[PDB]
Amino acid sequence: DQFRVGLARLARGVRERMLMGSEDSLTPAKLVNSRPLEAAIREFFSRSQ
Amino acid sequence: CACGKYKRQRFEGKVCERCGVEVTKSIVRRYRMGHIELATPAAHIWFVKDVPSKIGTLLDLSATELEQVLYFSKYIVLDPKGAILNGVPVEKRQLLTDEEYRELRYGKQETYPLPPGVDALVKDGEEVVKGQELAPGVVSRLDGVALYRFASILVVKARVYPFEDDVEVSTGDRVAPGDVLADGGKVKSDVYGRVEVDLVRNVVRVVESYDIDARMGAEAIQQLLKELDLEALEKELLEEMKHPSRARRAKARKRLEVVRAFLDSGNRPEWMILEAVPVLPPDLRPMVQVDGGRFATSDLNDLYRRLINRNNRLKKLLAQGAPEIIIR
Amino acid sequence: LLIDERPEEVTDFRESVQGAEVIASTFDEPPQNHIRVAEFVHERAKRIVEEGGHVMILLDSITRLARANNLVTPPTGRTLSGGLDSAALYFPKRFLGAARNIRGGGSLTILATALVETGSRMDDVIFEEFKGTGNMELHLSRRLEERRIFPAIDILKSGTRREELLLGEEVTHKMWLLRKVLADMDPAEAMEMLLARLARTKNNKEFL
Amino acid sequence: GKAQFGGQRFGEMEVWALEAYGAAHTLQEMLTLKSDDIEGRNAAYEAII
RNA sequence: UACCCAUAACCAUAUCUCCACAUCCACCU
Ligand code: BEF
Repeated sequence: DQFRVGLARLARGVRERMLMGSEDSLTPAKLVNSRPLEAAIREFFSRSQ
Repeated sequence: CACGKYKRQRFEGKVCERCGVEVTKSIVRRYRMGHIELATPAAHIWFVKDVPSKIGTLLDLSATELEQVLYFSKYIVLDPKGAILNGVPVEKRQLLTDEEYRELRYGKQETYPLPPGVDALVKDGEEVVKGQELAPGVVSRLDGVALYRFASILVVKARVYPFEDDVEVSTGDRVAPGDVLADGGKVKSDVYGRVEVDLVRNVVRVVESYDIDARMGAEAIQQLLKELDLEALEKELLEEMKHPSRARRAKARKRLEVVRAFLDSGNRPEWMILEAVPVLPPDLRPMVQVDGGRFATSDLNDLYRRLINRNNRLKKLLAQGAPEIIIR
Repeated sequence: LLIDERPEEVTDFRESVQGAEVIASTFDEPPQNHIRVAEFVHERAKRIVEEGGHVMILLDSITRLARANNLVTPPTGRTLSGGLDSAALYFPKRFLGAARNIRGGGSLTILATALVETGSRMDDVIFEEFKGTGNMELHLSRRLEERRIFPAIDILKSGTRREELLLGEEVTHKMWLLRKVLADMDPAEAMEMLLARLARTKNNKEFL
Repeated sequence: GKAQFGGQRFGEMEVWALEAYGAAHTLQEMLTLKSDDIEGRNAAYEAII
């Protein structure tokens, strides 16, 4: 569940990144950044109850 | 001190040579206090949100909605003048929405752009009713006077008066009936309202909006508390308590006890709302480094910081210009 | 011009002045000789400027010159607090205020060294009297000097009059801003930071 | 804590019991001399030394 | 005023650093 929450965050991020993106040959870099999902998983495994 | 010239026990009290600090520990920062001079008044939250609303009981104001809506939202209260009529009788402390208020403030005004180069059938001082055909296609809405420009039409529920002599009331003044408007006793005011004189057609137009109090929020409350006198209210509550039965006298005494408490305890309710906000000594809210240069801070510091930012933004905004909605 | 100094310094300056006219008057000599030479220099310089000359006079120990004058000055008349003649300074005062700027060509610029904070009333009194006569002041603190930092100028107290007259509107206004900036900066720390800042470029180059 | 143990909570139930007896100065010393009065505690330490 | 008369300037007094809060797990009533 925590993974899918982080994944949805990443999905919204990539939605925005496409939204202001112009060209198309940008699949790996200009679409996905690991910060949201990684931070969510780390937070769940560290500071959860 | 900052420099340390006159510091020593022979001459600690002698004012410092390059400095002005009397010898003391850090305990001054435990006790010495700051303040913030807000450009706009504000009310202590306790007196407006406590279950018996001290503001809401000292004044005839509803605590749950009226007090907050005037005090936060754009609502207007007004003491002096309410005799203007909107299908509703005179007003003394009534609460009215800023829409209908702003309406009654400057008459009953409507504007209609007119095509340039087309002389509309309506002249400068033509009375217009609803349905009257102002042009091959234009129709007004209500009984009033329509003002013509080359290229615009101005429908005002005001009264026009031609005259051929000097002006007694210039442009800007707001007049009461019977007061001389122009031409001496030949023309006199008929209703409350403001006077605008146009010499192009040599005519006085009188709107139906008299000079009435317009206030929002804490300043308004201050005005109320400034104009409130405790002794007369105390006597009035006495009579309103002694005569009737128990139900009304219950709330009568519930507010009379507060009024008596104010009157007999000294401090007048004008400063019941606060203009300058005190600032706690720094050591009571210290920013202490934890590790790696990071500073743990009491939330009081954050609250003061936010308040300072808002106050400075208000000062700058009021200094530069006044977009009314933005100012509110 | 040198008064009341040590002869070895006289030799040092005289050899190291590269031909510029150094006149000296050691404390060894009777002070009457000191007054004689000083006033003869005064009159000669007055004649030279009277001939439209540009004359630079570098006077030694102007407050200690006043002390030397008081040495030459017996009576004090009514004893001022400190013991100086009513007409004593009028000779130094004429000598100093004679330095001036004329529209007719030539000039007389006199710069002199003042000994102050000497613990006695005479020097402080003379410091005050000639403070209101000079058009420019340059205080040099003991604390700056003890740290072996030279020039040990007390920057804040130092200054001139009528900058715009001597300095152009661009120049005068830009140091108007410059003083508005530097007036806050602490003296010694101003020394280091402005020293670094002006080691980058020439003064005008710094403005450039 | 880490450096020194810290004192003991004296709460209110202990305060209530202490004043339930006729103890008057005991509570005064334990609330001011031994706990809070900085000048008081410094003076007390110096005096007892 | 100068004999009296004129004086005001330079150094030695100490309980603190962090520990705040949140979450969680335990112990004694
Ligand atoms: F003696 Be001041 F410069 F008037």
